[PDB]
Amino acid sequence: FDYDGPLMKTEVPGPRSRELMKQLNIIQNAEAVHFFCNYEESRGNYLVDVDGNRMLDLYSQISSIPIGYSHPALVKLVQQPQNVSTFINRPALGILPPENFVEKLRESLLSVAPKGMSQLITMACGSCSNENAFKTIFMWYRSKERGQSAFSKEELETCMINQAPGCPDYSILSFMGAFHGRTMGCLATTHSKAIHKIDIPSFDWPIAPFPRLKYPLEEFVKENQQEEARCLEEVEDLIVKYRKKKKTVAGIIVEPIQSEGGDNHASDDFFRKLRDISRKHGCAFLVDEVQTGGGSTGKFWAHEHWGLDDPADVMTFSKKMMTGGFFHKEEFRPNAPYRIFNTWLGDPSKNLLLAEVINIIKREDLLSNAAHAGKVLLTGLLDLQARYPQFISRVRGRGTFCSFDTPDESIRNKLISIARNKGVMLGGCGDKSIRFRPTLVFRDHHAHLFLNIFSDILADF
Amino acid sequence: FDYDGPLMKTEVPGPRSRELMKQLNIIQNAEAVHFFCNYEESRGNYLVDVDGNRMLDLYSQISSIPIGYSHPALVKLVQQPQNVSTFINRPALGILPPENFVEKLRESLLSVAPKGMSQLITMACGSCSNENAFKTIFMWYRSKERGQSAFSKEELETCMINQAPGCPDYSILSFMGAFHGRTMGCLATTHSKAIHKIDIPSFDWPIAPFPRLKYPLEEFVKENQQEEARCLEEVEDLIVKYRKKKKTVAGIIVEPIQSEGGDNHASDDFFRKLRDISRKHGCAFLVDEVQTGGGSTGKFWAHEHWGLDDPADVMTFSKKMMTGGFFHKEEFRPNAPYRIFNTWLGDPSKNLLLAEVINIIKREDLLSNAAHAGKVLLTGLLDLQARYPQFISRVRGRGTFCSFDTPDESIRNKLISIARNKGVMLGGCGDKSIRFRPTLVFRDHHAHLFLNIFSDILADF
Ligand SMILES: *CC[C@H](CCC(=O)O)NCc1c(COP(=O)(O)O)cnc(C)c1O
Ligand SMILES: *CC[C@H](CCC(=O)O)NCc1c(COP(=O)(O)O)cnc(C)c1O
Ligand code: FES
Repeated sequence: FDYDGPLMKTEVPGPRSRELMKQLNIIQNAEAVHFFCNYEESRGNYLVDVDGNRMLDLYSQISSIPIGYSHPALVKLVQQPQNVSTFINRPALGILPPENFVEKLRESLLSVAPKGMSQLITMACGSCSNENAFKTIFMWYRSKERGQSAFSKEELETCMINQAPGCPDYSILSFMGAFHGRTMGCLATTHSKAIHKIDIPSFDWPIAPFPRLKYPLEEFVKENQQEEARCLEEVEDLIVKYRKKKKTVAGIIVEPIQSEGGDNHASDDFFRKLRDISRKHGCAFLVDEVQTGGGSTGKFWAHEHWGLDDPADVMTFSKKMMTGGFFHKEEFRPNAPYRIFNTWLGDPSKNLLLAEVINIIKREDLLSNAAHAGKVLLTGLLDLQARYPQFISRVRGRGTFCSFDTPDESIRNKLISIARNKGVMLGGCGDKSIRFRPTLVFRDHHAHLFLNIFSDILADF
Repeated sequence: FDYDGPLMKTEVPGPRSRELMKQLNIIQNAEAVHFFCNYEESRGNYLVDVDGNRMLDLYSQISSIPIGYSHPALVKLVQQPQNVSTFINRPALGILPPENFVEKLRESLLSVAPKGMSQLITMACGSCSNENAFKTIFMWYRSKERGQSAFSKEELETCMINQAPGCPDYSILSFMGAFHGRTMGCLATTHSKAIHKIDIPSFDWPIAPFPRLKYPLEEFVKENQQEEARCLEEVEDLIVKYRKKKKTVAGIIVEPIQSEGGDNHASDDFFRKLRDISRKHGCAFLVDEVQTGGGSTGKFWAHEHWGLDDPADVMTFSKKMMTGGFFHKEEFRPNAPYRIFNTWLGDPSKNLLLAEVINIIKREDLLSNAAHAGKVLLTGLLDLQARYPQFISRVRGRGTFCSFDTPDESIRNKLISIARNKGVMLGGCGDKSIRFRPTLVFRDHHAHLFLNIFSDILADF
């Protein structure tokens, strides 16, 4: 189920959107709002707004809508009378799970478990996924140190009043350009944009450089090899340095592709070596697939491209997955209950939808489709780069997870704004990059639709 | 719609529950699981399990089910064809809200706004509500320090690498016995149980004593006055002490009644004075109504009992309210977008349900019913206390938000376990307290039902 193409009636945001934006602005800061949407009339790759505009959506609610708007298979789930309870009786999952909790996990998340990770805990978003992944890692690392010994009296007393040794001074190593959420734990590992970080208390945790590749890749083989090697060495130096400061690095967190910080890529070789460094120093390797997970790179999890039997110790997810959570190795299993815990731990209604999402992905061969449609997209971007080097540079991607840079922030926003008025929703990341996050029902013909619109925009820009 | 009473077939957990518990334990630590539930057959005050047991539920998924299981008005919402899109098309609310977003907020959360708070931001749970309330407070504090001037270059650079002055060393003051969530920010303000806190890095923030009242209240007027006065003085000393340490207290967080820490109450006078101390020192007063909010104390928000025109600067909520979020004063409104932000910011499907919940609460006069049924409950508990002083002490409550202590942790768990096998789900809090969190369709005839069952339990104990 999909429309034949975009259809614009007004500038965006249009009159009805601007009116709803003014109403909402009374109650909260609404400057981020792009426009107001008619989700009821939205279908497949097309988002319809309240002014009747119908746009090809290559941003997908910031990479969170897996198989398009109003998918008929999802419609049918909500229509089934047996599913009513799931939507209106939300359980405290940690204590009172529903009968079908394990089976529905088998139909959904367990059927796509990463290699070597038998454990799974669910969470409602990417932030509590990473926060609880951090805690799982701290618990594991302390467990290694104390061995078979019990918690000590001193630890039980001091931990209640936020003091060592009960509350250790351990760290998670993160990368410049990273984004892992905005709760105060996650935020410490985030290094995306100053407006995200400023005025908020943080943690003194080590921050390593993420490789900046030069393009085109075939003209910078040696330079990119040396850049990645410099970054890996600086990661290792930081682990050593923080051990000496007695702020031991318990874990390393990284995105397979840095999203909010500007679609920064690195070679599979780089991630394989980073994983080895993690193991070498006893650091848990935490891979954040909140935005890369769900198939858009051509594999269900982006880390699968690395080709490792032991890719990671913990892996977080959300967005496309409908629910959050994290897979992990058996050895990271909490020793006691009520340590990794909260009221809802996700939502069974989201698991119900996800099981069907995953079924659609497999039956409609959507992983391979993302590789194919992404290849068409990227080929077209490379052509546009060759024809408009004054506006387009550093064209890059994997699957439909693509992007390019513009000369400055102002042109970037202008091109997004023109594209939108011409029927194509694009996203921005970093200071001057445009990014693509198409849903999994985006095909080679949607890529051409976009490419023809953007070609005309560029010609008289 | 409700059953006539409990009906037990087996001990709890029964065979089918124990089997499902074994399956779940492969994938995660499942020791917290009480039993598995048949939500499809649950109605009103009665939770039905997978072994056919039907129990009067006075715990309500840890105080998160507002108007009982399978409420007919909520069933009808899910059955409406126009509501399908809301459940299957989840928006990135911060950028692309649905057409009805503001109106549905008017039907729900804005209709129950606390006094003096015109602003509202939504969140998906209690933990991100408090985390973002903390950040809202830190931003407000720095903003009042810097005035109507720009971010400095030094601040913009240092904040990206987790350093002052971009990342200030400010604090939130919290109370012993408190519980505000388990993400690393929230967890710093939590002082409930050592298993919650141990092995997790924390923040050096001030921790004040919460008053431990003596019962019965009319025999300890002077002693409880002096206990509360001592606590208020210690709060103020801590604010002064942390100002000198250059870890300025930007805000104070408190529950109107401490839940997870053991149902600790204080007088309305105490909270009024705490609010005054907050204002006096320029600290934002953050009231956490995640568990007290939604009517069970006899007012929609528990802080309403205080009778203040200016009760707080910020107020968080979740659980009963379906979605999370927080209300706040206009002056706490963020100056720029993308500071308080995340992908989903709650869920429109939860707002849809909440609008109906609130309509039911008002039309069925459920606030007044909680006061009355709670009075019947508490009167019965006082009678049982008089008859069984060897097992029951410190009977206390407001509305149906009631509790009592037992002599030790072991008897507490034993009485919960006996009660459950006799058809009544009770909750525990603190080390040795039993607590009540009945849904809002708990009537007095349910109170008598409980009191008659438990009275027989105590005679046989
Ligand atoms: C996909 C967009 C979102 C960024 C929005 C923003 O806050 O600026 N990405 C989130 C993200 C998280 C946190 O997930 P959530 O709390 O927003 O649900 C964690 N890890 C990654 C890699 C991303 O992108
Ligand atoms: C209602 C019980 C729940 C405790 C669950 C747990 O984590 O042990 N209360 C949580 C709570 C929060 C955090 O809510 P959430 O993250 O579980 O949604 C915040 N503030 C209060 C007062 C409570 O009790
Ligand atoms: S922190 Fe993840 S839903 Fe609130």
